Amino acid sequence: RMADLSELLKEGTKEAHDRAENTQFVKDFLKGNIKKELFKLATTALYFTYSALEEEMERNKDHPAFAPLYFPMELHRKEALTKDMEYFFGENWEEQVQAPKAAQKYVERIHYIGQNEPELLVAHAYTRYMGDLSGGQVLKKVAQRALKLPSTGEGTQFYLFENVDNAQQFKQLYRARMNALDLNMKTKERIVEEANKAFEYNMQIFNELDQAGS
Amino acid sequence: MADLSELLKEGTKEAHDRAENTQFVKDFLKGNIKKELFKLATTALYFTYSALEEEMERNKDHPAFAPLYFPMELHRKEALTKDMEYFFGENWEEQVQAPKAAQKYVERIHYIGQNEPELLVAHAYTRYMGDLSGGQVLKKVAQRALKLPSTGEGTQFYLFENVDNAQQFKQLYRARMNALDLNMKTKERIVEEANKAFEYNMQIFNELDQAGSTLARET
Ligand code: HEM
Ligand code: HEM
Repeated sequence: RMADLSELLKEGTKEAHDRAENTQFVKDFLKGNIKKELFKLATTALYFTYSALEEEMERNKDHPAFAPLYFPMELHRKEALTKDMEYFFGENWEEQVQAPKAAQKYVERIHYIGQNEPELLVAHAYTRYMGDLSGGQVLKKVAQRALKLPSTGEGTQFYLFENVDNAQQFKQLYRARMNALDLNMKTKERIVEEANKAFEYNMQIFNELDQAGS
Repeated sequence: MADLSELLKEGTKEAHDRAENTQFVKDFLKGNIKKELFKLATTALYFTYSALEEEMERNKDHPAFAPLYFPMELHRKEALTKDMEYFFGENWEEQVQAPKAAQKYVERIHYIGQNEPELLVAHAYTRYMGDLSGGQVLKKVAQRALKLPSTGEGTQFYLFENVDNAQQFKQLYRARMNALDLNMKTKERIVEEANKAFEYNMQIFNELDQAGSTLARET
């Protein structure tokens, strides 16, 4: 069974995941070292890639190689980030935004795959959403304590999946479906290789956010 | 359209242009640097090269990198492992940690070698093709400035005791990179990262500059 797309991807992106857990921006975040301005930008970055990613998934919502993975009800974060961008920046937020150069590359790549290698879109949904379902609960608590944020969710409506009531088993439904997709082994390897690229896109954002400290 | 060996130089223009001009560098070519800082730098080198060297070892048989594998002539690990002996002592391995501006550049080198090997050449050309140019001087320069053995003791990093003529070897290297067959934006990409690689060094330089000041601001 270690031949399932979800199995391949896990073993296939292990090294990249380790780099992510240990990247200085992530460790300094978890310790509560990141202040508000670097949090407002972290969110800003998050917004783009997820808005872009969701518009792109919104595009192939009925594609044979992505159809099931489509889950606007349970996953999409744009409605959440938006409310979060409203809390920190305010309704005016829109007329202020500016993405980390890396976030830009990230998005452009989310668009390329958007019409060129569509059978690899799952690599971007996987990397981002699945991670979100694994430790979002913890990140929410760290963010609230360091920035003195309300427990009622203000500013963090992003780290919470209102429509998902059980992350653990939820991701299983996702793995069961990722594997169900009609895919040849040749492409899967391209998917795994694409998930790894995706982590690096996040690695680059994490890298740019750190320097932002100075 | 053209040889990759020139697209890099022409392409990274601003990189090696915004490189000969970095406080840490100007403060180096001459002789004003504080031993304990030179030790920070050497540490950065150890972790950067250990990573870059493993990735090339991994991609040695990769058609997109094989022609640029020169372990016995270009590698610096063994050497650096020694230039860290003289400075940090013996059991320094368990004490010294990879500085942050270096850990970034590092984590990246493991990505490339593992996921985008056709770009490993960019990092190789960024450091090695660089080390070979004007290395001997650096040793001596740091020796007299830090009261170190002229011979090179403690800094065998700047000396490749396995390469005869430097200009001849590098000219050799350029011909090897050009023989590589790839796409077009592939060269553009390779160059993009050589610049990306430079910045990585930049972050590492002043990261030391400010670190050396935090060593001066105290007195
Ligand atoms: C300190 C930081 C992080 C920690 C401690 C962490 C921890 C974990 C843990 C324990 C799991 C395993 C859950 C399971 O398999 O059921 C997981 C899964 C996941 N994480 Fe992370 N993670 C971190 C950062 C990230 C980042 C930065 C990304 C990518 C941007 C990421 C992407 C994922 C993905 C895709 C999964 C699902 C793997 C799978 O089940 O196939 N994680 N993470
Ligand atoms: C310490 C200050 C520096 C000085 C004075 C300096 C000087 C030079 C000189 C004169 C050359 C010879 C040109 C040739 O190869 O024909 C050269 C080449 C080179 N240097 Fe620098 N350099 C410096 C810093 C750097 C830095 C920070 C890097 C970046 C890692 C670097 C990377 C290179 C590379 C890649 C080459 C090969 C160029 C070629 O293709 O010919 N150098 N450098």
